[PDB]
Amino acid sequence: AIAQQWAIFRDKYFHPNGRIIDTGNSGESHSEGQGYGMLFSAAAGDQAAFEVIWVWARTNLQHKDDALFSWRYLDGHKPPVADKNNATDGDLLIALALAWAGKRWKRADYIQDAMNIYGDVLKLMTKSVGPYTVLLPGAVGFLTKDTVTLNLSYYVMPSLMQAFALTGDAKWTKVMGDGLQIIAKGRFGEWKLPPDWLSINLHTNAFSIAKGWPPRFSYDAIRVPLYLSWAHMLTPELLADFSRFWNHYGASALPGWVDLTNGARSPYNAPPGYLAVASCTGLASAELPTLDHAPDYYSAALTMLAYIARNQADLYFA
Repeated sequence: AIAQQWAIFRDKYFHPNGRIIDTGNSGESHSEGQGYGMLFSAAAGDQAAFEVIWVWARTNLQHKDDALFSWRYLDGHKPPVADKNNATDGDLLIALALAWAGKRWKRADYIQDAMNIYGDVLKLMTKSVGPYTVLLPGAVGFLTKDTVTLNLSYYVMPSLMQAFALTGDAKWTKVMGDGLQIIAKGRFGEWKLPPDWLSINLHTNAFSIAKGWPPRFSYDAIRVPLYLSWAHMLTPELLADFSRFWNHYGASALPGWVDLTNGARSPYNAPPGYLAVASCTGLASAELPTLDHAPDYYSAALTMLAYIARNQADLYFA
């Protein structure tokens, strides 16, 4: 149950000033982490926590000249938020959490906050690429005159759906629909999996695995099947492909990464958060792991996302 799992997450990673901090990377907070804290506390109904997590993120990470968020606060760096680059998944997670909080607690200011973020994602983080409108992963380091790099796991599909519900802007429909087209096509290797990082050539529209990171399905890409399932956008074709992958390795041996150019897998197995995702997307036979057994912060956050997607309590924020 979400409130009980949030209580475990909160005990481990929440601080009274509103910061979410991974105990194993104790000198930083991220926009994605504040977004998770806000999303989980909104889903669990913990308004006292939500309020301080949002105030901390707004005060320390939100930009002056737009509504997006600097990706990291680095303790002891002078100044602590020296890199102003954003991470679009953090922006979209924070916006979704504000939308949920504003609906459940009747707070029009939280709805306005969400709409300000969504407006700037649409304005600053979309680009026309070939026949598509794409969602950029951040302002710096992903777009050149020759190629665009996309992170398909930054298509936080329930957040894009919320943005359309709030605005009625048909461009959100185009971003989502082109995203599904890109995900269908940008799959690689013997398992036909999406990469952590995709490249589209701006002069030819050819798709490839992006240079600059190992050519893997791993810690980013494993969100993709989760967001597609959660948003009811996972096609039969794709569900069958993910199911074949999970069941080849089995619940006891899911890989932490798979190389999409040669099929090599990590020697070690994935954390329980991957099992949570697989259980929602075709693994035989699907109950969710609990956070008291989480080996690390990454796994705990991914497992919580799976609890929210499963929505056993059948809550809908409106």
